[PDB]
Amino acid sequence: ADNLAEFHVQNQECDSCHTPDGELSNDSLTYENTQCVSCHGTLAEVAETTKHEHYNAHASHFPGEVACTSCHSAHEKSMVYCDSCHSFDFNMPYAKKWLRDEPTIAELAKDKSERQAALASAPHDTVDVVVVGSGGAGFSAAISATDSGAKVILIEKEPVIGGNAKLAAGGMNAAWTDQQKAKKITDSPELMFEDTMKGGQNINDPALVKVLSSHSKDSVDWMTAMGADLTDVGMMGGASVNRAHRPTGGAGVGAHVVQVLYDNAVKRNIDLRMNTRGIEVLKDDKGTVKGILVKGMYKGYYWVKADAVILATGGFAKNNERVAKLDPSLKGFISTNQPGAVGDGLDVAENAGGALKDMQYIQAHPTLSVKGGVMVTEAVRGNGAILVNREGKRFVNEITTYDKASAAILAQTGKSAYLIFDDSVRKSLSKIDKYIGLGVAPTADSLVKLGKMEGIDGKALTETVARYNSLVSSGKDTDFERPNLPRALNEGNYYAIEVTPGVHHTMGGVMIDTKAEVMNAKKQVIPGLYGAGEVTGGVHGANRLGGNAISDIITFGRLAGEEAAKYS
Ligand SMILES: Cc1cc2nc3c(=O)[nH]c(=O)nc-3n(C[C@H](O)[C@@H](O)[C@@H](O)COP(=O)(O)OP(=O)(O)OC[C@H]3O[C@@H](n4cnc5c(N)ncnc54)[C@H](O)[C@@H]3O)c2cc1C
Ligand code: HEM
Ligand code: HEM
Ligand code: HEM
Ligand code: HEM
Ligand SMILES: O=C(O)/C=C/C(=O)O
Ligand code: NA
Repeated sequence: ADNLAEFHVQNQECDSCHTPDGELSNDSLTYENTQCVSCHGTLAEVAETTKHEHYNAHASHFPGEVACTSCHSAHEKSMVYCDSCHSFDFNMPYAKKWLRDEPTIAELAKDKSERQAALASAPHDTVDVVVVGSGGAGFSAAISATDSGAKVILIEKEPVIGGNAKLAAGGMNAAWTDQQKAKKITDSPELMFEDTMKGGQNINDPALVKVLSSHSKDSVDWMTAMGADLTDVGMMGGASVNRAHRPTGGAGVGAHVVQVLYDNAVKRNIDLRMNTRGIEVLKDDKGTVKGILVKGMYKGYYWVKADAVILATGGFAKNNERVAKLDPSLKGFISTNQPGAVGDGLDVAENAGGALKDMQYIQAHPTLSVKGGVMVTEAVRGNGAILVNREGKRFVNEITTYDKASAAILAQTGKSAYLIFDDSVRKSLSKIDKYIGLGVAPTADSLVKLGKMEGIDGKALTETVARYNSLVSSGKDTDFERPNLPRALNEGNYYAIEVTPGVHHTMGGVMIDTKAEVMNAKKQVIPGLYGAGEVTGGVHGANRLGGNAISDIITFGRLAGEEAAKYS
């Protein structure tokens, strides 16, 4: 067979997969995926038949209920979504190589000729608020709005939910929480505010950072009441005390939070539409929002009439062409992001009259695995790992800022360095087991042997670890001044992870005020238009701190949803 439908129709009728009239049920292909499940079982049941020792196409870290048509199309060959970050050995039937080629918003001007017909028709739906983007900010705002009494529609252009939020690991920053108090930490919303401004080089909009620190415990309490586990509190760079919240034992904060928000949206019956891209905010004759034109992958262009639109589309760190224009030093780098984090949400905000700010500030994460091509959390350093170069020595404060850590790593022999840790660090952060499972953390029972495997000077590494361990025991790093030294590297075996920088987060974006209202260049509010999460600029200034983006999306998403509901 040349394609999946053709293979099944050898022994089955069209209506084994299609509705009685033959029309696609909707852009999520809800009915059609229920039929695949009907015969093959759920994703978990299919996963029992495709087991590999350390990976499985049908059992991954993605949260929510991943549709089969996310990877299996029927009438044409299709792509494995995992290939957008990994290169596992797969043999999916009727596959084609991963290639993302999505027209820009500007390029969709070519469809003028179908857009006008859509716009001339009656609205397909009439609701109170449309939320664009199913990352942390967008689910947070959809739930908030709905909880406040508004009818919402939540769209996602991708076939799967979660954006980049689902990939987060290190934590959700908050201060003065009950979770901190249980671990015996002393903190406050004023120290979180202070750490943040200093980390953002004082470019941050102070009124936005105040909302960030003052709503942070609240956001943590909100998530926990919805079912989240945020009781592990670790340390991340540039924080004066531990404040990075995550699930028990140090699992990834990201996939967990997005799974909780999806489960909660599903319980409120929120209208969630996959493969549906927001294209153009529609305004009436006095410039206030009246709706949005969307492009459904399977059903074409239609418009939704609504009083408010909340853009929660994330950043543009996957778009290296746009990144390179703004920061030529990052051209050619690999990204840590999902394939659709390209900035089209910014283009929608601009066409509507919204202004942008801080666009030149782009953050590179210092430690991508050279071997796996994926981020390795800064929490591995926060829980005690050191960085060593090929000569077997320390060369930087490992919990310094992302900008300084990336430059120091790049300055080393080979433009990369190695994370080095033991079983005491490994056991303190369960996320480390995921790196071991990926195959990217070689191990040996002595540093001499470990350096010999990885090409690190073995006897100098042995001396380096002995010297760091005596600094830990003393309480002060006089070589690099790392201010937190939580454990000696001396229990069980040793591990090394080869690491190097990659493009990660865009701190600039659309201009919002403290109610998350989008403004134009004259600082005038555009009525009915909201912005929340990494699509906005002004929260993180010139350098975001680890853990502060998950705090930002929950807080600002929640608030945009409440204000849109009230505006109405
Ligand atoms: C690998 C990784 C790990 C991270 N770890 C952490 C952490 O531990 N702590 C932390 O503080 N930060 C962390 N960050 C940053 C953090 O995850 C975020 O900045 C991201 O979660 C922001 O969430 P968001 O909701 O604003 O956007 P996203 O979660 O990216 O979601 C936005 C969504 O909008 C959808 N969309 C975009 N444009 C449109 C359009 N036109 N039409 C329809 N849908 C649209 C996108 O496809 C996407 O799904 C991490 C980021 C990455 C990549
Ligand atoms: C779009 C929906 C579906 C998806 C994604 C899907 C997935 C697949 C795939 C990947 C294969 C292997 C093809 C090959 O080996 O070349 C397959 C085969 C098969 N499918 Fe489907 N399927 C779908 C719908 C259905 C439905 C509705 C039925 C039953 C009426 C069905 C029953 C089968 C059977 C019987 C086989 C052959 C092997 C077996 O005995 O399980 N599938 N399917
Ligand atoms: C001869 C039998 C079939 C006919 C005439 C038929 C008809 C169609 C048509 C006309 C479309 C596009 C409609 C639109 O764009 O609005 C479509 C798409 C689709 N069909 Fe079929 N279909 C058949 C068999 C199947 C089978 C066997 C499956 C699953 C195994 C299936 C699953 C789908 C899905 C999932 C889509 C969405 C697009 C895609 O994945 O290709 N159909 N079908
Ligand atoms: C419940 C939903 C799904 C169904 C029913 C389905 C169906 C199937 C079937 C019947 C096979 C053939 C393997 C076998 O059992 O011999 C298969 C293989 C495969 N599917 Fe799916 N699939 C689903 C979802 C997905 C998703 C969401 C992805 C990607 C994220 C995906 C990617 C693959 C890959 C890569 C293979 C080949 C596996 C390997 O070489 O290990 N599938 N699928
Ligand atoms: C259904 C699709 C995917 C599958 C089956 C898959 C599979 C895996 C596997 C086997 C690992 C090793 C640890 C573990 O067992 O969980 C892993 C880790 C990882 N993957 Fe994926 N992957 C998928 C898609 C993606 C995509 C598209 C991205 C980036 C957007 C990504 C980012 C990562 C990261 C950052 C890690 C490191 C450990 C962590 O943060 O948990 N994965 N993945
Ligand atoms: O887990 C990490 O390394 C990333 C955290 C962040 O970007 O806030
Ligand atoms: Na931003």
